[PDB]
Amino acid sequence: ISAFQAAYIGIEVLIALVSVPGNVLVIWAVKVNQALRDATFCFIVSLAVADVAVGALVIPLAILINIGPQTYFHTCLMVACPVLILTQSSILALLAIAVDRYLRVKIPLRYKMVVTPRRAAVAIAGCWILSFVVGLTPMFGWNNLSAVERAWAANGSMGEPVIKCEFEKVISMEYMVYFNFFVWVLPPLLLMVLIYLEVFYLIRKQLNKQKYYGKELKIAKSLALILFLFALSWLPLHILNCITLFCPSCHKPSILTYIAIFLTHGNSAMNPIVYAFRIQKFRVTFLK
Amino acid sequence: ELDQLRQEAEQLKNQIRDARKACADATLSQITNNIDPVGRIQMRTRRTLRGHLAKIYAMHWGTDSRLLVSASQDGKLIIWDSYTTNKVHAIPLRSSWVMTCAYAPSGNYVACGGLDNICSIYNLKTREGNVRVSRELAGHTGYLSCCRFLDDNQIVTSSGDTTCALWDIETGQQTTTFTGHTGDVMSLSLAPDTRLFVSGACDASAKLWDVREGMCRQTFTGHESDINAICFFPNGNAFATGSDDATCRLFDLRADQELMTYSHDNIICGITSVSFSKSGRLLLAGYDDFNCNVWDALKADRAGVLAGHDNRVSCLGVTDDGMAVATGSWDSFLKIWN
Amino acid sequence: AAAERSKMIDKNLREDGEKAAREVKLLLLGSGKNTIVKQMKIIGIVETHFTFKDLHFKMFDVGAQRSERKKWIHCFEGVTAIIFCVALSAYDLVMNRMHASMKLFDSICNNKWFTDTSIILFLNKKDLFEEKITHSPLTICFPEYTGANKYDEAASYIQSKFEDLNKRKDTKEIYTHFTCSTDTKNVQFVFDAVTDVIIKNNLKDCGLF
Amino acid sequence: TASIAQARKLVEQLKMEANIDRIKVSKAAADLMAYCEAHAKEDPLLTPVPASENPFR
Ligand SMILES: Nc1ncnc2c1ncn2[C@@H]1O[C@H](CO)[C@@H](O)[C@H]1O
Repeated sequence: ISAFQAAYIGIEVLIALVSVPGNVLVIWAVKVNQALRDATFCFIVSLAVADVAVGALVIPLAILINIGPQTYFHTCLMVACPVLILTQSSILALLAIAVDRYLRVKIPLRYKMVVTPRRAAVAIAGCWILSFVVGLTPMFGWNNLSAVERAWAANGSMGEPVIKCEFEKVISMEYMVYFNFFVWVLPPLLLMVLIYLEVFYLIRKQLNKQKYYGKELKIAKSLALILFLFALSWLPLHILNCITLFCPSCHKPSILTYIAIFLTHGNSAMNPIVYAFRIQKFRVTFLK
Repeated sequence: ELDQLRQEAEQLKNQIRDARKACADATLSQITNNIDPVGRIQMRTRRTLRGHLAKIYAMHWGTDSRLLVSASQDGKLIIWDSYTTNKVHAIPLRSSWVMTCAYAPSGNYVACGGLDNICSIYNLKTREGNVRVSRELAGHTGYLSCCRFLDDNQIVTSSGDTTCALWDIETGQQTTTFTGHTGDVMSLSLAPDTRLFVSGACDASAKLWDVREGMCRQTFTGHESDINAICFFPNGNAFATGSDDATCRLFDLRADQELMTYSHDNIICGITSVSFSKSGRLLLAGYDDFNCNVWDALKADRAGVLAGHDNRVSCLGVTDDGMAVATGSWDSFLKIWN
Repeated sequence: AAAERSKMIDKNLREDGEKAAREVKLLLLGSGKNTIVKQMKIIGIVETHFTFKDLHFKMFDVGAQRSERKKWIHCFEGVTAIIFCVALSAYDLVMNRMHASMKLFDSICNNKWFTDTSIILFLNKKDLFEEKITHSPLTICFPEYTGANKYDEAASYIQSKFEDLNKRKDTKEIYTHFTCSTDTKNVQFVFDAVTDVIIKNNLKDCGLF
Repeated sequence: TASIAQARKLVEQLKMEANIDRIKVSKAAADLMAYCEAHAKEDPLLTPVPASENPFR
């Protein structure tokens, strides 16, 4: 209702209205075509499904959380959980694409027999069930329900707590920073960096075994763009949560947190152009 | 005696052209303006026969209008069952490249020819067991671009070495040889009488051959490019030809000239295959721009468009009762239309 | 009922397709073809099969086709590489055989079906060429030429002309090897060129290229 | 001697196929029209048939 929140809602609506058509268009261009049913395109379909899920659901839920209608605690937890459920699936789909792109160059002769679309579907299903586990961990019982009930009893009322639904209060920072950020957000980032440096070393070796320099510079620029995009979109919000946990006396503005959140959702808009559009086949199918 | 004999040949050809224009009273469009038009026909896809991994080069239905043989580049000759999308047999092939396939009109033999210069005859009943190579017919020095069965006993085959041939199966020899083209003989069609068969060649000429005699009864030259595929009008008095110059032509046997030309200004792509329906009213022409055009075969108007494919269509078969039209493309999907 | 045999045939097609898809298909075009065939002959269309360093290669010789090339050529779309063999010693013999080979090379290069497919170029019979270059000059075929009679510059100029005939830039590569009579070197060059084509194909498929 | 023989065969066959007569075009075109109008009943593509008789539903 405030001006800063109004700016946040406007940017979130913009990111949703950009990210939904791109992902629908990626799923469309794969569906209509029969030549885009390889394993790597199954991975890009997995990311596009997670991505349209983000753009369709997480951004209305994010606006709902930030406005903050008063409601019961378990209702607010049920509303705030699919956010994590979908963002974790986005990160794991990114990781799966990077692992595939490593395997194509590491073992190029026998790649077709190793990575079949059945094994691709098994790996996508594994990534999704692990994203549901990581997302649904707060509902299993690790939240600030105990603290809210203690405060509710202290104020003297009885029953289920009716609280202004706000994401920092309902969910524990310890879960957000330790479990999520340490265990399931930072190793995908470091593992993608390691994998892409290894892929660049393999490509450099193969090419050396000015035109080569230009091609190498283009591949390096593409990899660095991918890694910078991922590490710019995800890391600010999690660093803010981490500094909020470690030093509670560290006072930060609200607009900083809002910028961090719409960068986190901005990744959902940026992913189709960076991933699907760079393939020549996908541009052919798009133009025709 | 070359120059005066060539002058004689040119004078005789001029006389033939003069006779053809003498018997040409008026155009067909003027007299067929009085026909109720067709309008617009779109067809619903009913099956999608997905069992091939490479490009499907040719198909041929059966007389049951139930079974169809498809032949693909990956070395598979599959007898699809169009009703319940089944696979009755799948035959592995010696040569991966197979540019034609045929199904015997009783449903007891399957013939396929490729670039290996060898027609192959596979029997289907085979009380000993599975399907076996029964007879191999090899007498050509060109690719066998099309072959058809007369009956269960003798097969007429076109080729790429400028010769059609008639083969007996029980012996393995050319019962007769049909010579007198200039270029590669891309396709032949049989009349339902099984006595006369056309054949379209790469010298822009379609020639009609008698089976018993062995001679060109009639010769039609009206195209600007090579003739890809050819198919009789169902009664046996006419045949349509498709060429790479984006024209379909309908040639009449009695009047001995071309009747009509199907050519549209938006089309600059070649015809890969033609066919007729049961009544002879629709001329189905596959193209290179990834879709099929259904032409009104009397009023020369495009009745419809069948655009269910992703790559160009290489074969187009029609059942003998006119139920369903199966178009087979290079993306390995036989789309059956109704 | 019939669906049991339908699924059995589906399984057999899938297994046979997995077996066939791992193999590499190569298209030969010619003059020095027999040297290559007999060299790597370890195990209409003349088809030969050989297995080198955990790869299976099927090489297809189309030389026994007395027909129009434009008809059968689109069958061979989708091969990994086109082994195109040129005799170096054909600059003198006959119009000119070297110009005929360059015309065929230009035709396959600018052919619309082979925009993607890479050409492995074999310039064969280096010994007869190095004798005949001291014997006879290259004024016959090329007016724009400087290093009149020397093997190195002569071979490099022939190679430069062939690779210059390529109109498509960076879409496909031309790999040139002067044919060695040493064992395993020709097959090794074929293996390296095919490996390079497979890696470039995978990088293009990623979009990373 | 081969070229003149090929041209001889060409001219003899060409005279052989020229010696036949030709029916006028309007009559044969009307015959094809009559065949189309005769078999216009049993053509399931031109004359549409609903899902009763259609074996492809
Ligand atoms: N401090 C926070 N305040 C609000 N939402 C947060 C916070 N930290 C993480 N999130 C949510 O978690 C998602 C990532 O798991 C973000 O898109 C955001 O919705």
